[PDB]
Amino acid sequence: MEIRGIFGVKVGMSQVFTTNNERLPITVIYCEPNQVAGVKTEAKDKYSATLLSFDTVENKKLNKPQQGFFEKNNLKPTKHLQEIRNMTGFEMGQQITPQNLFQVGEYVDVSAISKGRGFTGAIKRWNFKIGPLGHGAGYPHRFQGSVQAGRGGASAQRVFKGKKMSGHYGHEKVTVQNLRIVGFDEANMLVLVSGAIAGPEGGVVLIRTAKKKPGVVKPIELAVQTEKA
Amino acid sequence: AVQQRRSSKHRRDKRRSHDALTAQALSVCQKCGKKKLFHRVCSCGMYGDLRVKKAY
Amino acid sequence: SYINKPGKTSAWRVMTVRQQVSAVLAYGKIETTLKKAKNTQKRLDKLITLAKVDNFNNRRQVKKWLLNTNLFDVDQLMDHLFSKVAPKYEKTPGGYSRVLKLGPRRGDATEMAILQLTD
Amino acid sequence: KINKQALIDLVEQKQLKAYVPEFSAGDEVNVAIKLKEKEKVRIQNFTGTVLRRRGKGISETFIVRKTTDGIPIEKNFQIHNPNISIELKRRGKVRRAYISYMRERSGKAAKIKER
Amino acid sequence: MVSFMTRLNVADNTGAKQVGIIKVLGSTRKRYAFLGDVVVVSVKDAIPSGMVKKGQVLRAVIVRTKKGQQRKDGTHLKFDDNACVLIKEDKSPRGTRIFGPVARELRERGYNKILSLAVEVV
RNA sequence: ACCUCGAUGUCGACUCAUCUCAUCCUCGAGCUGAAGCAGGUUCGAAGGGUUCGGCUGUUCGCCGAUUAAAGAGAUACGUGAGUUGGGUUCAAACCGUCGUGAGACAGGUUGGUCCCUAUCUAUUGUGCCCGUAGGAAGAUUGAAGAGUGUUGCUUCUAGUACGAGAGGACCGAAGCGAGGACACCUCUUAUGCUCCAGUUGUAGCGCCAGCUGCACCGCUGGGUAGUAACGUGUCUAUUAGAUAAACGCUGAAAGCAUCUAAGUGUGAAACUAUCUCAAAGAUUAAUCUUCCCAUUUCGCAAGAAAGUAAGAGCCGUCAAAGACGAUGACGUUGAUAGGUUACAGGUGUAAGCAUAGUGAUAUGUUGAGCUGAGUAAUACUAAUUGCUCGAGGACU
RNA sequence: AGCGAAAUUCCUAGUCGGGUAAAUUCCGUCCCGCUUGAAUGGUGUAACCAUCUCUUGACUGUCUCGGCUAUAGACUCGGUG
RNA sequence: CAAGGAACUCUGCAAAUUAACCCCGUAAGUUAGCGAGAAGGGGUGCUUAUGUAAAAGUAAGCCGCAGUGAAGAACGAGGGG
Repeated sequence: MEIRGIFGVKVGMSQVFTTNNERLPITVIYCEPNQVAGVKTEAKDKYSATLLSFDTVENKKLNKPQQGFFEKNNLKPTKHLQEIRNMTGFEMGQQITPQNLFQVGEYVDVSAISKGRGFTGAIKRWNFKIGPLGHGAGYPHRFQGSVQAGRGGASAQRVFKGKKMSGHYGHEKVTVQNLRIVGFDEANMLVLVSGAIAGPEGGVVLIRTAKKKPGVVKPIELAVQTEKA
Repeated sequence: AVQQRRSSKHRRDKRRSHDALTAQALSVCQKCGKKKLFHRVCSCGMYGDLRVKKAY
Repeated sequence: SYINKPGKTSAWRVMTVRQQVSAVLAYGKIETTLKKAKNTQKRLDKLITLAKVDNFNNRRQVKKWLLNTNLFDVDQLMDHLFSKVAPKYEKTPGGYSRVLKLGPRRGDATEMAILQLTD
Repeated sequence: KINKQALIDLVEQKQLKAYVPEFSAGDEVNVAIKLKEKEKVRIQNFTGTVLRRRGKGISETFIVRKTTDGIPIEKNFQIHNPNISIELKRRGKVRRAYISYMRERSGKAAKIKER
Repeated sequence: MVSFMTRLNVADNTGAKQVGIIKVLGSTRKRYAFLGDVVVVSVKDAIPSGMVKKGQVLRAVIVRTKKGQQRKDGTHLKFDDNACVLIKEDKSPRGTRIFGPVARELRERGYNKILSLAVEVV
């Protein structure tokens, strides 16, 4: 199962009605055909994958090493690059046409960086409870309190290892699976995908074949509003 | 919050070693030629030629 | 909390914005904090742009942002703005005023800046 | 590279309607809805006054309330929705785009209705 | 979401006035009160002319919720009142002349006994 | 009465759970006076779950309600450098009992003084400098880690079999469930106090009007971006391995039988991965790529001027980032932020004029007026013409 | 005399009726009154209580089910400490 | 803060509602004072004219979410000692 991949930026949240008396929020992801940075066939590389570059910037906004490798590899200066794994069928200078490599109904996975949240409380990302909201006693309403490990002569007289405490919360590249495909727009090279993507609107969105399913095409649910006067 | 002794001397300096003040990277002045500092006004007052700060 | 100084409030902030914009309209130079300069310049340039329509509707619209000073008052300030300040500013699409960053303040080491109005 | 954000509307050229009249939050309308149980399809002419008229192109939802057996039943519908027929009956005059005080209004106690 | 100890009137023509929840049927931390959900109720006020003892622990199905319910079709049916129907021993109601509308959210579960005689199904 | 009387706060309630299996179930299996369903004992066996009320100061204890399930033990009978204290280890007021009496009731109704500005180790994320060993910029990876390891109903298969019948399945497939995670807040909600609008008094803006202050911010209704949820989508699987309970195969000891003595397969909700994520200060610095470097002569050796050029940093704008650091883009050739205009979107016909109205006022001008964040042009303003570290294969 | 598990009952959560699906909380009910009980007075009483108990209509962040808007600390900066 | 309304516990403790004026109405018990402002209901904005010394008020009309319009106003009922 050669899992194909495509990059883009999520440039909108919408809602498109579907069949079975339900509506599904359908987001849009915009990108352009990228240029392959290289391929890896596992003999010494320890894995087989394909490094792809994207976010092409102008020449005067890039360092000498990377851009030099770009022109030596017949590539344009790009701002970012990443390796899509389990996929090596690339050829040199392949312009990425994702609407052909990906059909309209498979269940795919999407990787993205989340929205940063810095240093926040423990009720998020850990889902614990808080102190007394009311009832009129003292002034606590949200604290951790009990962090007991041992209180005695030799019970523990120490603390445990590993804390379920939020560090720099948010902005973590995570992959969520079971996202369906909705449609394509070849004019803008944009793809309409079921379900919103993580992080700020416009962040990196990687769409690949999922692992929960080998790719099951589902038909388009005809609910387009052609009802005019 | 409790302590059962006093602090040492070298570790105390190390804690105060992180208390170093900010540094200032100076810059040359083409408006007048005297000393100046980056992204700030000059000594004479000239700025983008526009002299704006009075010495007295 | 118990009775104490309420620190700084949005009403105080907008009143201070009005004070400085009226003062700079009166004279043409105000020293302040860079953050307050950025806060004030938006209303300042919006009002200057509004003054270029030259009608009594603008006279009514601008009245909620003018304060008096020792030299001039609200009426004198508004008349001067409509008579002489506005006709000069018809050749620039925004960016009417200029903020120049001075050194740190000598009381709390605060980044100071002087805001002036020059075409 | 560039995100014009006009693509938000350039993709909406599929889910649109032009039969919906432009009404307000104080007008009385009607809408026919199909009820298909694979045979003997019913038609419900849900009618009444609107309490909210607002939308952003795909957010064009509206709330309509009917009085049946004294019970006020209110239902919301998106403009871009299959199996509806928004037939306008009468337009009044309202000052806000979302009102909620008319649910206490009864006969001989409702507001004056514009012709 | 309605939690517990809530009082509501009757809709079907049974002959009761006020009823209150005595057991919410569901699961721990359900925290939801969607329509078509069976619940266990006790008639807080039953006039003697009715066929149900005042305080009789019986089974009800909620058809109106002042809290409301967000429809997933893209529409939204909202009730401004809480109402239910008393089901007699399988799914059928103890009332005959149904008064007031009934929602279609319970049609998916069947309940043709009530919906074959109700005023209207929404 | 061994150890603490120059203290080592003991019942709670609360959030958080952790450990064990001598387990309630989700597990698999053996056997059963197990016709079948429904069953019971035990075995391997802890990944996960094991509620909501009243009652007694009370986690003890009663039953109520369900679910497959409401299991037990240990953490100072867990946690007052985490909070009020309800009985109880401040007082008393009162009833009863008793003492000859000050008074005792470990009986009873009531009230009832919880302080700590975080030093060190673990610790949440980031940092000062340095190493990654000619310099610099990147790409990686997986020893070792974390989450995920939850789970019921209905329908079809199927009232089929069995059983005269009643009763009535074990397997599998689909939908619907519950809890939880992850994301977005396109829909809806609280909220969005220098936004708009209805809107009253008082006192200011020379007076009438139209503004202003206070009345929470005068109250009230909404609302740009945006926060969160009650807003809506997914998931708990499949597969390679392996023992475990049980069945074994050929098969001796014990000329057969016999899972065992060699291997063998069926093979547990469990285990390792497959799913997702960080990761080489991981000095086991692992692996690879790219860019840059070429001026004798001395000085404890290669600087006597070159002393990055590869770049990074000081500083400013930004920033959906965001205790300060912080990382990312821009640094004028710059759209990096702000502005002017336009747009999305929201508020809601602005003031005034005109008509009728003695006059509350109704209509036209007008879908007009307006706004802090969302979007587009635009160097209109600012980030300018600056400063610091920083090049030569030292060594195998 | 009066009242009786008491402003007081070891047996006791004694028992009965009801409110309560759930009620030693509330009331009345009987009584081997361990040790109730008339001048350390009783029974009941008309309003009221900066007393308590339970039921009731009304109000809910009281929890479900979390935060919101802004500051004040907090956090950097400078001065004292 | 939509919805539940005391389900959290000894847990109605800060928590909302009734408020100023005017018009009805008010139970039991009572020692005849009361209870009682019980409880429970309704109106307050502007203009015209009338009232008067004004005052509220009176009749007619007007609007919208309201009309002590902002800032100032009592929650109780029942049982027991």
